[PDB]
Amino acid sequence: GSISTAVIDAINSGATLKDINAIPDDMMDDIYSYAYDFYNKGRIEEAEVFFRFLCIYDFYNVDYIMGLAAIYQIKEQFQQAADLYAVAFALGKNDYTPVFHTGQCQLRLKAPLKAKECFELVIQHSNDEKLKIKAQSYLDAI
Amino acid sequence: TLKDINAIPDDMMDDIYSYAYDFYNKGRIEEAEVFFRFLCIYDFYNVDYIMGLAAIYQIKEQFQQAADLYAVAFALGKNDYTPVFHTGQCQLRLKAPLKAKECFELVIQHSNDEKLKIKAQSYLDAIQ
Ligand SMILES: Fc1ccc(C2=NNC3=NCCN3C2)cc1F
Ligand SMILES: [Cl-]
Ligand SMILES: [Cl-]
Ligand SMILES: [Mg+2]
Repeated sequence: GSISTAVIDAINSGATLKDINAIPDDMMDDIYSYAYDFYNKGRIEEAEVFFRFLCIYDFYNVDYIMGLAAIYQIKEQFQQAADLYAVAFALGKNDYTPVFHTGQCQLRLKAPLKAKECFELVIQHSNDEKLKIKAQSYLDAI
Repeated sequence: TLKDINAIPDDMMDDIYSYAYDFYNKGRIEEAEVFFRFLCIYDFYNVDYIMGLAAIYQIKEQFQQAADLYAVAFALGKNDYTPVFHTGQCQLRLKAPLKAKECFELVIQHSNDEKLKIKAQSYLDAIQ
């Protein structure tokens, strides 16, 4: 998957496609928009390929990671989704949306203590009042 | 992964990790790097294996490579902010002090590791 690719790239430490500027920003932006065209039409399998392609080129991009994580959550691949949401959070320190979704995934993974920690982080640190209500509704049910 | 098919026994993998750390502690960086690369090929999803290779890259002043691995290590472990602390150090070396500040702030806001937070605060205090 995307994470294994990132680690292999790191182990081998060779020239990556991004390191050589193999695809310009404008083209990457276009491909990202195409990925969501597929996604928005329910063509989740094509969208997944396009987001995997984006994540091979530039894994450390919050927008690419969040798109792929969303697909895995929809497909009920909850551990892969949680792992990617956690990457997205590390890259995007100030957005607690990936932490909220990690909590949802942890609940489906039968890990309520991890989920509780996620939802509590949202309540204590997010400035998104609507996200906080949603996190509290999950907390109330745990 | 090779771990998924149990290609090497568990006890032998523990030995190899301990040998990797022995090389690391003795300053035998080239050998530790081989051993941590071996471990990460065997199980890319082992946070401690990733952290070891990331540490080697940081010592070698390959700061971006280290930060990239620390991001994966953080994600897999979810609740351990040690990789975030080391990323902050890497960002300082990469002349990205605002990114470093965000890393150290994240450690202090989320971590339950008091000794780690003391270290993070000492870096924050020094950031201009
Ligand atoms: F906690 C972390 C926060 C950011 C990063 C990062 N690593 N690598 C990286 N490449 C482009 C942006 N970016 C941030 C790693 C962490 F471990
Ligand atoms: Cl937020
Ligand atoms: Cl900066
Ligand atoms: Mg608040």
